[PDB]
Amino acid sequence: PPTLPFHGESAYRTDYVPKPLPEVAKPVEVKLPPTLPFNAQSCYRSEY
Amino acid sequence: MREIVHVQGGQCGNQIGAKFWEVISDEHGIDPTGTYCGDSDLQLERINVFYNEATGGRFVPRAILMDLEPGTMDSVRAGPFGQLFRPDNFVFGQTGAGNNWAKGHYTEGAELIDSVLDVVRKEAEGCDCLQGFQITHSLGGGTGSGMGTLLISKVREEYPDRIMETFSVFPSPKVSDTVVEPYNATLSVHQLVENADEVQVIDNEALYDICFRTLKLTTPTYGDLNHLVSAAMSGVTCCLRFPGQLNSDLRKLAVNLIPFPRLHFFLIGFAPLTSRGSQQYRALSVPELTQQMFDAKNMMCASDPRHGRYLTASAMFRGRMSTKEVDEQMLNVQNKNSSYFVEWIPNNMKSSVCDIPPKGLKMSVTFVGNSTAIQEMFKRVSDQFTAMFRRKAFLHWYTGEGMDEMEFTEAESNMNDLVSEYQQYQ
Ligand SMILES: Nc1nc2c(ncn2[C@@H]2O[C@H](COP(=O)(O)OP(=O)(O)O)[C@@H](O)[C@H]2O)c(=O)[nH]1
Repeated sequence: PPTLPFHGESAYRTDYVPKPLPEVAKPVEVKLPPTLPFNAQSCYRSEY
Repeated sequence: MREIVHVQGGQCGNQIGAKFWEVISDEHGIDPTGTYCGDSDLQLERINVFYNEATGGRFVPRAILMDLEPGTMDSVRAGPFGQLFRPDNFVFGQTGAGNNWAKGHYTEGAELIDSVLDVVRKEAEGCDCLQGFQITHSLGGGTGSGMGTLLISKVREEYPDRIMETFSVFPSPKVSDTVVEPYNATLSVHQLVENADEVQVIDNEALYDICFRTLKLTTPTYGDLNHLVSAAMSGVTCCLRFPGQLNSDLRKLAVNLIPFPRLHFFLIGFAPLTSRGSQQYRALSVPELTQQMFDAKNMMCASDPRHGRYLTASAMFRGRMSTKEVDEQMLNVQNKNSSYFVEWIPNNMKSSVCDIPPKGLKMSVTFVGNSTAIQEMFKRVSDQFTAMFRRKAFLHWYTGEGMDEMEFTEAESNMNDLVSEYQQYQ
């Protein structure tokens, strides 16, 4: 009599295979608005 | 001279005060580093009202940031203009007061608050006088209102003459998250009325109404909302900070707005405000400023003043301007609009003039107003409170740590008689 080969994979090893890791290196670069020049005078200095 | 100690409580208070220290620093010419970057004595001479000095410059804010969850203060630190605060001016806290007034006021807050008044005390008698305390916090939240309003009573009993000026975000009922907003707000207003001097009701919902209708912001984020409030927060402390023809401190505001001992819930509106492409079209004269700050769309509190009167109002102007163009506008709103202004008080408005405008804008207005229309949400949060409290809503997480049921009925009773006190003058 012959001997059939064994085809068998358990479900944990079929669908929990080591997956490729996601590719994450994305910083959120934020600018800074430049500070406006200070246009403001005192009234005492403005007329006196 | 004069000194302000700024304490921020909770996630809302820390994120709304961080933008405040961004807009004050822009006004005083201070980098995220903390060095001056201009040539202006006026921009630097009244700096002790919000900044201390440490050896080689390094103008550190007088900020007492404090929270029971280490999630939002670190976000302030990592952001720009966030290294200005001292590492020991950060009262941390593990676990957390998860949306419970009691977890900030009876347990989990009483242990931390000993260290909080230490940091307050070093930044209180570190100078010569003290005008008062600026306290940004949140009524609609646990760690914000719990140790927030507790601190209000602690620094009142330690300094019972300083101005207790508090910016609070009241929970507006219509479109807002977290379900325990009625229980936090009603319990916190009770502590807020005999312990605070100038409570400024600044709702998130009405700030959204400013963003959608006035500014027409397509996607108003939470930084957009805090930018508006930080602008009003700079406009009220202007005369402690900059010269002017007619000056007005915070103690000016409390005397000339509060007729009777409680009566201290004001409405703010700040207005060089303009649409998206409307900077090329708006004028910036006083009459359009006055016509804008009295518009009900320009309230930070959705407590519509046409559904009420103006008990006493105030407008602290800023920028270069003439005194009569202030005066005739402050008189024309009284003569033309007479129904929404109370009669037993004459001349129901003060005005002040800062000669230093905000950065870029030639002229600006802030409008703090003691109006007898704030009781609309003193009824709104009370109806939300009693609808829950009748058939025994979320209370086992408010009882097992120490409060009894009588504190809830007394908190609603003080809410109710303050509603009746505002309805007295109507
Ligand atoms: N103005 C402002 N309001 C906020 C901010 N974050 C949350 N809120 C509001 O506050 C409510 C939640 O408060 P919460 O953060 O839980 O307070 P806390 O956790 O006790 O400090 C929500 O309804 C929000 O609308 C903020 O950064 N700025």
